[PDB]
Amino acid sequence: SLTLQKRLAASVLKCGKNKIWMDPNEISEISLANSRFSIRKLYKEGLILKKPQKVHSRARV
Amino acid sequence: PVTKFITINLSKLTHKVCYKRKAPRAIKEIRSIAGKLMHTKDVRLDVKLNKFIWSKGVRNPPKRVRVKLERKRNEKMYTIVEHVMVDSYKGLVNEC
Amino acid sequence: SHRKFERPRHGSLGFLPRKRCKRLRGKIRSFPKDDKEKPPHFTAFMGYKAGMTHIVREVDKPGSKLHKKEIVEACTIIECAPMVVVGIVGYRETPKGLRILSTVWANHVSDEFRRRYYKNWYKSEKKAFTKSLNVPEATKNCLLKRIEKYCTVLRAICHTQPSKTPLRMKKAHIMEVQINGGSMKEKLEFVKEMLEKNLPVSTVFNPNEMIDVISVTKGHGTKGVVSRYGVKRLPRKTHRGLRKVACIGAWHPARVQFQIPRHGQKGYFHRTERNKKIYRIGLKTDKNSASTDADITEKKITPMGGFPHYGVVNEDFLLLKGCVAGTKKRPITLRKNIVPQVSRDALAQVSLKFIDTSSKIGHGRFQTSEEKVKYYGPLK
RNA sequence: ACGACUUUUUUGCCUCAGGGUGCUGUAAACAUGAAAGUAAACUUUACGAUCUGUUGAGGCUUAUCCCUAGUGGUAAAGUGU
RNA sequence: ACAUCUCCCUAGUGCAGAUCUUGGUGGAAGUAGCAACUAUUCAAAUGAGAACUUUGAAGACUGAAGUGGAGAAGGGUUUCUU
RNA sequence: AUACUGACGUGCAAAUCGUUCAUUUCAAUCACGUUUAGGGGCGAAAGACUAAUCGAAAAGCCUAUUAGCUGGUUAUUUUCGA
RNA sequence: UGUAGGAGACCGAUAGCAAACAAGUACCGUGAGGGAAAGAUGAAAUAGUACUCAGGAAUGAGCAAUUAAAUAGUACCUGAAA
Repeated sequence: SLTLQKRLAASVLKCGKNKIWMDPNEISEISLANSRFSIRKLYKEGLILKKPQKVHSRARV
Repeated sequence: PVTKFITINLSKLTHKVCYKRKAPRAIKEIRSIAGKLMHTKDVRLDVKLNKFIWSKGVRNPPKRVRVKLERKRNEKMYTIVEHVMVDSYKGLVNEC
Repeated sequence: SHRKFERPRHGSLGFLPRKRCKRLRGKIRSFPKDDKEKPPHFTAFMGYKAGMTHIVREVDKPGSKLHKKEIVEACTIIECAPMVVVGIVGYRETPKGLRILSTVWANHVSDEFRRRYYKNWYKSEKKAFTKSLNVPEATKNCLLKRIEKYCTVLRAICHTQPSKTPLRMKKAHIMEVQINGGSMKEKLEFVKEMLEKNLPVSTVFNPNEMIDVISVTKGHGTKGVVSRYGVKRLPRKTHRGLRKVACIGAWHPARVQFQIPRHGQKGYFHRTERNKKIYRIGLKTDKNSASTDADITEKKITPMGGFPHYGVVNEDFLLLKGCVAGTKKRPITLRKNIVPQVSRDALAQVSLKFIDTSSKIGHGRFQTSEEKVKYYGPLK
């Protein structure tokens, strides 16, 4: 189902597929999205978020 | 319908199997015990419990889990296993 | 042509086919022969294996290199709850072998006996035995009289009391014990007198006696030929494995000769061990059953922490020299020696000096918990 | 190997827990303790491998260890004669 | 659509086999076998039906000499949406 | 491509896999373009190689080549018969 | 040989032109080249399976229905043997 939207989300953010957070609820509202413009709206709302980097520290070094 | 609190010694049950299947077996064994005990063919294993069992990773599941079993109805009947965090296992027994 | 060098064949032929035993319980193949002059008496006794311990024994034997000193020897422990006799059997000799004439029973039999004649005691209505048991004493006497008149061998039906043990099962072990001794009338008298009462080991054996032991061996399932028969391994380079025999027979005759060993069942075999000396016959009531003249400490036979997979001996027990077939929790059948034994061993008197009761779970440091607590002192 | 066999089905049995027995080797935690020295105050304050004390401790011990009428459990009721 | 034994002309005319040819089909048999490449689990959605569709949560691996980006030859619409 | 005469050997492959091993600034390796063609080419030479085909490639024809040799060589009854 | 006629004591779909069919086609080969398989409902589909019921769907059944005939149902003539 959400394939397309996830691929577009990667492009919109400038970020790897592995880092995209799609809210597990309100999936229908995401499913209706069908354009880069729609992804921008969802991102504005809060329904797609970029995950942080998997944290890594030079401290110990 | 009834509510129980048990402690399952996962270490005894899991004893036989290889590292590769160890954590899977601990999850599988939870499903098995809870169904067998509570008399349902349907056991929902909460994500919190799943997280706790897998927390120390595939080589060694935690030795003991305190699980909470919940009889629910709406075939019809089922049960959910929910996890209880604990300071120490010592001195805890079965309860209802 | 002939093989280049010669060795004995691997493994005895004399136990082939090496298939599984029919029954968990042992069976006497043959009894001692009936010397007329001796009084009536039992020839066999049923027991459970509890484990092994070691013992320390002083040696009389002269002209030996070992001579005077005490020696340390392995020994087995066989718990023996007192047997209960329930029936009398009379056999008669025919050219086509022994045929049973009749059997006479006691006036009661306990639940532990009864359970054996069912598979599903819980599910059953427990209706076995009750109406035969009723029938009046004249009837019993008539059958006894018929037995008395014609029968040539009399055997007694005995059973174990598994509730007087720590073992899981409650279906008793029933086993027949032949009586050897005097006249048929005396033999019959002795069994009648015994009948519904309980029979302890001390009535059947004596200190220092030589005994035959019949037991089913430890199981292993199906094992490879090397393990099962002792065959030397093939060299490493070998293409289709190494742990297997390299020929199973010549071209002629054009069949696999049976004598070549092949893979298969190992263990769960019937075995008769001969000539094991009994070092001590315990007494249930005594607190000092494992004590000696050298030790003088109050203690029971059950070792520290209990026997592995058998726990706590609580009845009477036999401390037997050496080892005897089969596993922990297994029934063992004791049998009298076929011929009375005339060896310098068989005369000998074993004044045992020390019996270990330390742990057999890990390497024991103490003979009792009381010793352990004393050794350390105050703990949390 | 699968069958098969051995068992038990409420004075049982499973289940945890306590005790027993061992196995490992002395947990975390805290100390205006010890510690090679080091540095910086107008004796006191910093860092510190490691060590000692509370500490024969802590952890584990039937899954094919032992004991316990200690806890809570103990369904299906099918099928053949 | 078929005969012709009334007589007789005529022939690519009669098969068990050629490791024959061609087409079909068994026993072997529900068997050999479905083994490389560290390894998955829980919950939700969709649906008649989900171990291997989708989503979340974990746990993992590849580990910049990469299953990452680009490109060449060859392929050729394999692309995308529905 | 040395050794394991290891895995596989009705293969994962009509030469694959694992481990071991030889090779690395030169008589070095690769790409692409280009040159030489069948009693011919090419060969730091094994009769090697020339598209899974080599002590004479592949394709079609002369050609249904030819074979004192092998296999096969089809209804009945009746008569004489080596 | 190309094309047009006319023929037959010729073949009858494993035959006869390789080819009765969308055949020098599909397919294979780097290439020269190699190179197939596969005809038949019924008088009439301007008779090609209506309708109900059980099915998620395929399908099935019917007291329902085209036909002279559907055990002629698009694998459609007949329908042998293994």
